[PDB]
This record gives sequence, C-alpha cells and structure tokens, in this order.
Amino acid sequence: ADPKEGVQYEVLSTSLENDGMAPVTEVFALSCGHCRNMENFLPVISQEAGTDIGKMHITFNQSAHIASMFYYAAEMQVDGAPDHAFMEDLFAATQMGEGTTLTEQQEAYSKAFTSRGLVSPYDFNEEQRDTLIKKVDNAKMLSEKSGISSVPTFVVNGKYNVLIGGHDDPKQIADTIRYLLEK
Ligand SMILES: [Mg+2]
Repeated sequence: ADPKEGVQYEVLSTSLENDGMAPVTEVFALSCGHCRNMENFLPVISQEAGTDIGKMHITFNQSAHIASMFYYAAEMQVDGAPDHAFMEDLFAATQMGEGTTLTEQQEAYSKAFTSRGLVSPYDFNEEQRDTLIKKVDNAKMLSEKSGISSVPTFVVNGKYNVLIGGHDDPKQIADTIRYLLEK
C-alpha cells in the first residue's frame, strides 16, 4: 500500500528542493489535452492531499514559449495560479487546432485577459514586461533542470516526481503526494 519508487514516483536526478517551487507543483503545458482534462480533477487531488497545488508551465519547443508567455502573464496578475475557469480559456486558446489561424488563436488569448479586467501581454508596460521575462526565464530554467518529459505530472518538494501512469485514479495520486509530503 506504500507508494514505491519507480512505480508511483521517482526521485528527480537533479533535485529542485531549493529552487522555490510550491511544495506540490503541477507541471503542465497549455498545448496538452491531458493537462486540460486533469484541471477537472485538481479539486479532488488538492483536497485528499491536503494542500494547495502550484503550477509550472514546461516548454518542449519554441512554439511553446508563446504559451508559456500567456500563462505567466495570467499568473502574475492573480493571487496564486489562475483559477480553473481562467485555465480553461487559456487551454482552449492554445488547442484551437489545425483549421485555425495564428491570428484567431491570438484573439482568443487576448479575450481571456480583457474579459476578466486584466491586461493582455501585448499591452504590458515596461515594468510588467520585466516581471514577465523573469517568470518565463525561471520556468525555463526549472524545466530544463528537472529533465521532465511527461505532463501532466506532480512534483513534491522539488525532489520527487509522481508517475501518474502508476495510479488508477486521482485519489491514489493524492495519496502518493501525501506520503511524499509526510517524509
Ligand atoms: Mg499569481
């Protein structure tokens, strides 16, 4: 019944213990349908693990740096990470798919901000741009340092990565998180 190394979690080869991530961090990508659908189970996992869950946006290619820019632009204007409804708008914009232009995508991104009274990144001022660059660059560092390939996933105290393939449901993910926190 104890979670086991190599099955329901692994020890990251390069620890991020001291790099300031939330004790429980969901590593995700706005382009990933799986991460989009996982949003729906985050309330249950957060409740059974008994802690809030932070977010880190990973990047696997250049195209993804645009997604990461929109995400950190959202994150920096709200308390904590963007809520599940703001997250849905950003997922939806990123995954518009093949018959959509880069322009239609950009207007969906932009709407997510303005419709909640926030500033769209194109309209940022000098100060905001400076804050955004620092956030994206930190994400980029932490991503590359972690070596993570597979999202969504959950990192606990910057040192263990939960293997979601090793769990049958969200309760079991939450239980592994708790076990790792309870070391
Ligand atoms: Mg915030």
